[PDB]
Amino acid sequence: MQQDDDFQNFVATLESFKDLKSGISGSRIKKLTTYALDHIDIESKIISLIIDYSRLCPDSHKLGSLYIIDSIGRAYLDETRSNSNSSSNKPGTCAHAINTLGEVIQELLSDAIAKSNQDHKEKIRMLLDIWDRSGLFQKSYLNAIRSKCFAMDLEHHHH
Amino acid sequence: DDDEDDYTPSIS
Repeated sequence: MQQDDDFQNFVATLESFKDLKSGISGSRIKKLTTYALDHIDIESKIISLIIDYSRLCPDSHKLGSLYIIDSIGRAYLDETRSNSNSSSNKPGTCAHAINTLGEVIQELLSDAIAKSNQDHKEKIRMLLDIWDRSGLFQKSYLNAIRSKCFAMDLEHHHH
Repeated sequence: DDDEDDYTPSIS
């Protein structure tokens, strides 16, 4: 519910992603996403894990970090948009959760584009359209998200 | 590897 030992299950689920080669795990992603929906009161530790996982983890795990962030991120704005959780204390709601990501989503995406392969870049890209459909305010779509620097650091062809 | 690997969100 709060700073309980409940966190351990959320940690072990995140760690279960780190154990995979693809870093994605749809049912497990939905497990900690559903417990986060059942209790926004721990959004603070939850948001801390996605930014820390997404920044440290490998390229495939970065793709999986954005799947988690997409699931918990949209469902947080949607749930609070559907409920009185949009009118409560700052931490422990989508208010502080989308606020925290709104300042660092540039780190997660820009690194993930530079780290992940073209197919992974596309999975993130459909996630951005899905976020524009949900209306998440983390639209820090600066040129860092285009990551054109790391694109010039690598070979490419389209002609 | 395990689980619903390569999960896919969607919207119309």
